[PDB]
Amino acid sequence: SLLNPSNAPTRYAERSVGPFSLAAIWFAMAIQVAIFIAAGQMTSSFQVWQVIVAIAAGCTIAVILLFFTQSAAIRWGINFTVAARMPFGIRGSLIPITLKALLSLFWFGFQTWLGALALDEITRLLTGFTNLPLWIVIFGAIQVVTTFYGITFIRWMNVFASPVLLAMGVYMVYLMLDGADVSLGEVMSMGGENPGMPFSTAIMIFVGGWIAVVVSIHDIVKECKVDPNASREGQTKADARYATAQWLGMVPASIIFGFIGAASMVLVGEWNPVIAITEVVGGVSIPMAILFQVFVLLATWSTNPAANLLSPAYTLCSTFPRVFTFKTGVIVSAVVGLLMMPWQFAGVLNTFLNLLASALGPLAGIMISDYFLVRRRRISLHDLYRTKGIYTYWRGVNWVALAVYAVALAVSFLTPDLMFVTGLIAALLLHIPAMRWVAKTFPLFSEAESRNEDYL
Ligand SMILES: O=C1NC(=O)/C(=C/c2cccc(Br)c2)N1
Ligand code: NA
Repeated sequence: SLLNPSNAPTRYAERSVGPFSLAAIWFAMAIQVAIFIAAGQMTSSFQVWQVIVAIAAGCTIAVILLFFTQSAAIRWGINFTVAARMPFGIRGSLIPITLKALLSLFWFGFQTWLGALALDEITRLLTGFTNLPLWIVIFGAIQVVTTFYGITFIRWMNVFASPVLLAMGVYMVYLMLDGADVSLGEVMSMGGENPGMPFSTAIMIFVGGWIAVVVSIHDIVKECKVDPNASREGQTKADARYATAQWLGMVPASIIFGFIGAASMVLVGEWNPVIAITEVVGGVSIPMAILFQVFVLLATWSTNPAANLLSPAYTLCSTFPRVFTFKTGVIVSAVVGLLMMPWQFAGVLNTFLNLLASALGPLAGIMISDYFLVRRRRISLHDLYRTKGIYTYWRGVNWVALAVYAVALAVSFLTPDLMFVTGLIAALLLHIPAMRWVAKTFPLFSEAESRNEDYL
């Protein structure tokens, strides 16, 4: 048995996130430093309004993906790590999942760093003392302790951060535009003086940004509110109501702040708003500086935990269920996380983001296909928590699914500027014949699937 209280399906009465609340999580989750860099650097290849469009477009494809990748977790309260067990093996899933937990972990050390930079700036603008690594750990530590309260803290922190972040940001735009003596419409076309990058690969850079979160949303959305006695058509509006809520959370948030990153770049030559606003205004008081840094901290806190730390936690406590618990998995993930020292990664994000999509594109495709197409949403919780059952395949690993991943990865390379969308679609489509083959050796359903509601 692989079950323990932390890695267990989430009972109907334990669910706490409705559609408005999930939006309140996503709005604050989209407000984060890294989108300044991406959308800023985008101004090299396109002008600001197009970048906003590449953001809105990229935000929207992510949501279309969320609608499908979230549907099993909402209905059945299960993990990401647990859910991968279906098409890949019970252990074979560890292969893509280790790929993915690493990614998740990479973002965690990056943002803890940005957070640390902020806190270190606040202090040295007071105490002149400027030690960063201590502030790194301390922040890593602070996130861990606030992550202990799982989605409960997250949900309360993001609803209050959201408007504050929203206001600090609208203010930010005012300060720039004003202090530069420029209208909104004027800045909107000042960019794009070095074309070459396809607009498709632009959209693909923002899609490739959230793909880790989108693919493994489970760990967030297994907490959303569901009515067990709906129907096919009431379940679909429910999925859609949640999917709609994520759109209204991440789009307007990442459009306003994407715009700020782009604006910074285009007005002053730097993606970092500290610099762009400081110059344009010609210095700022120590208070109003500290503010900005409180923002970065508030903006890092609203994104890092929920998006980067939750999912390796659940990966640990659910693979080694007697060794790790959620809280203990959080401690081990944040330590490993910081010991990856991701702040030394050579390059820029865009190409990395272009990497992230085409690396997990087939993974999202194989999971959507297994659950929706092959099995028709008809799953067995019982077998997901047991070493030997209908998800054990060949001695714990489903090599055919690992085969479909490779093949689909290959085909993905045949369309470099659309890598992600071909690899997903390829994996999606190939899983079907591959699974209709495996079904001749192994069963796709189980009698024990009637105990599903016992868990809930
Ligand atoms: O999965 C993710 N964890 C992160 O921290 C993260 C950052 C990010 C997301 C979208 C666009 C951009 Br630009 C950056 N993604
Ligand atoms: Na945030």
